[PDB]
Amino acid sequence: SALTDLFPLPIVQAPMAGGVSVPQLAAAVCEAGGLGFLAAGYKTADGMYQEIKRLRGLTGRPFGVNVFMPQPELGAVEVYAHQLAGEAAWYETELGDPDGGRDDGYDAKLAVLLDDPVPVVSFHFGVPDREVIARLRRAGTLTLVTATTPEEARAVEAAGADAVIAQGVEAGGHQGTHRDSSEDDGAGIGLLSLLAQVREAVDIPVVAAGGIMRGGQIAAVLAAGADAAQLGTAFLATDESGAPGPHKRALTDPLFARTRLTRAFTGRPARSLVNRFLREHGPYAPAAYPDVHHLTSPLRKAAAKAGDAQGMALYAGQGHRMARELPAGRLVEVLAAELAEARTALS
Amino acid sequence: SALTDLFPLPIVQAPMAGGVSVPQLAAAVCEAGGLGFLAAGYKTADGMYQEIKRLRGLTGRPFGVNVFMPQPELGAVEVYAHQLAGEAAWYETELGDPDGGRDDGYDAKLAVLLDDPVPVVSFHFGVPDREVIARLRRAGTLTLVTATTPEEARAVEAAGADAVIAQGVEAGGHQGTHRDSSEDDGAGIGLLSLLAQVREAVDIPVVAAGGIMRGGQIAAVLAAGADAAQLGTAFLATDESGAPGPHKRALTDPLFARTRLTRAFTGRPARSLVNRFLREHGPYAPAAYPDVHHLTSPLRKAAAKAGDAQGMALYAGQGHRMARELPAGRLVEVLAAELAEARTALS
Ligand SMILES: Cc1cc2nc3c(=O)[nH]c(=O)nc-3n(C[C@H](O)[C@H](O)[C@H](O)COP(=O)(O)O)c2cc1C
Ligand SMILES: Cc1cc2nc3c(=O)[nH]c(=O)nc-3n(C[C@H](O)[C@H](O)[C@H](O)COP(=O)(O)O)c2cc1C
Repeated sequence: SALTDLFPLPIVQAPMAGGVSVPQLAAAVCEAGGLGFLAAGYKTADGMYQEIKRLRGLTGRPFGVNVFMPQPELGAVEVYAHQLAGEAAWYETELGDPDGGRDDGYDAKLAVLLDDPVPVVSFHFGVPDREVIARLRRAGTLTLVTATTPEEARAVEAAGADAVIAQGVEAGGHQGTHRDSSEDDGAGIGLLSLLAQVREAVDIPVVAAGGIMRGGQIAAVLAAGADAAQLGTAFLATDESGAPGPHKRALTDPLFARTRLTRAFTGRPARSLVNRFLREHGPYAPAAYPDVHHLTSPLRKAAAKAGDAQGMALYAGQGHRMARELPAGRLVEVLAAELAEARTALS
Repeated sequence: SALTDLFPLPIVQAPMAGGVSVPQLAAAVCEAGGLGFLAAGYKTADGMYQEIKRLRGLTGRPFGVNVFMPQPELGAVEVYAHQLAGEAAWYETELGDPDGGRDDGYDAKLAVLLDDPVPVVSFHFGVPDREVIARLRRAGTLTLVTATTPEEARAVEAAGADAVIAQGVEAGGHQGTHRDSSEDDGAGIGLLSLLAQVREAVDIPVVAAGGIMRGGQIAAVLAAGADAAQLGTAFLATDESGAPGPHKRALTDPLFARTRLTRAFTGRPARSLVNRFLREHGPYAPAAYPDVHHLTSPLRKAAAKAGDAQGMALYAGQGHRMARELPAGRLVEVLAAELAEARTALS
């Protein structure tokens, strides 16, 4: 409730890196009664700060900022790089440096978030030290962390976080596993099942994420114990979304009818529409994040520049085909109406 | 509604072959207001008939009977059989004949179901010819068919079935795919997402299946458009369930903390608790059903006889750890109370 008391509708716009969730998206969601989110992933502490300032100028409503947890360091990357030689030659460029930073400006970003507190902060790819959570709490910032299993959820709670984001296997983008291993492959838990398990494993509020595209699904997760629903793909296709045109188009394109979890683009499991890049490199992508992400960055930028969807990281949840293209503000009101209608029906 | 009008509670006990859903289980579910189910899979038309008679003597309430669709015929089986040589030697037996029937007494079973109509009949592993559905309808029998994608659901509707069972990836036992192929691997759709897609693809009632263990999850699927919820694993652990003791125990045993889809036991994707047999033969199991099932039958019977869970097909959904051991009748009333409580909360 401490979370749901911040905004009127149980709808959260998921932070989406790669220039997807720009300030204008968050603002439209915020102004419509939902919780807009900025994505600090892959940006510099300064870049993130500029968006925060920008957004404050667009809305006075509560919003969130998401940060990536630093990843532990460490021949597999060399082999994969070799297999990408053809991609480099084709897009006429060179692979990025796989040994770049792995902290993603964590320290600097926390410094910014503590020096000028924002309403909400979420973390992905792990759990912050409980000291980070305590300091943010004292600053008046609510904290959220993603969990993909009841065990990870317990870790989130034990750290003192205000709420846990239960991200099911249907979710688009990166799976928020706290540690990536070949064992996670084929072990993903369906949201409806994960939510029930998490709801019984912890006592803190739960935000449900994964495949939510309609108001009735929001009603569904609330009925199963969630305090709110977090939607990424549904907002990815809205007008304020900064996602590339080829990306927004792929979502409802019959030729991109299926999605699959893959490490091809970044070295960590992420759900993307199946395309050429995924089919050819998916089976061989090693578990090396963010090493692989650095490596393929030039390839993806080149592909995007050319408008070639077959070479881009088309992150999307299993509900992508139900995506709707319209202002984010209108999407929220539509979702709200569907929610109301579903509530009424269930009574 | 034609379906939900047959019984008071939106709860369906999934048919479970292998001696799991015996007449006493179905009866307890029926008498508690739900829809009990008998499983005709792997049985003879006569065997199925005896259970039908038995059940009628235990309850006058509506119940269902499930039948397997005949599978198309067709060196991979020879290789797998070779890899099982050690299992045969250990359990001191011989592998079964992989070239046994593939129809599973379909014709004879339909003859029985048409000569002495039952309230409900469901089909698994495909869609019956529309003539079979029409004749059963004329006999006064409602028909259900499982679908794992919006496309399969459309096929179910086009065939004239009364309702489609949307079985999500979390479901225990066999995935009801109409055709099995290596491509289905890693393509499973989370129930919450599948349900929304199916609800919008067809106009007939939808029965949601997969990972449902609590009343709140039943409320969740109803809110998302389902007319009822079908539960297998939840009833697998009840006292009336005929599942082996080692099987019921594994469900909540920490040593069997995870489930995975595998072809190891039958040649078709089925979700089972991870065990020795699965770890060793899963990666090599070919797509050959029911050939592989015939082949491993002696191995599984021997394992069950010895009470060795590591060599049994421990079918179970991702919610297995939430299984409760008590009379099926009491489980239904508990689920009903949880459902009511969830409805109230959502209002
Ligand atoms: C475009 C793409 C980018 C994403 N980027 C982030 C991110 O930067 N940080 C994060 O915590 N989650 C990210 N997510 C995951 C979302 O938080 C959420 O779990 C997911 O979008 C839920 O599924 P649908 O996408 O709602 O099915 C991303 C998802 C997609 C769709
Ligand atoms: C013990 C085991 C045996 C099953 N046998 C059958 C069967 O014979 N016919 C059928 O249509 N479905 C069968 N199912 C699948 C169920 O119809 C249902 O989809 C599944 O149980 C739903 O998941 P939970 O098991 O509810 O998570 C079986 C499932 C399990 C648990």
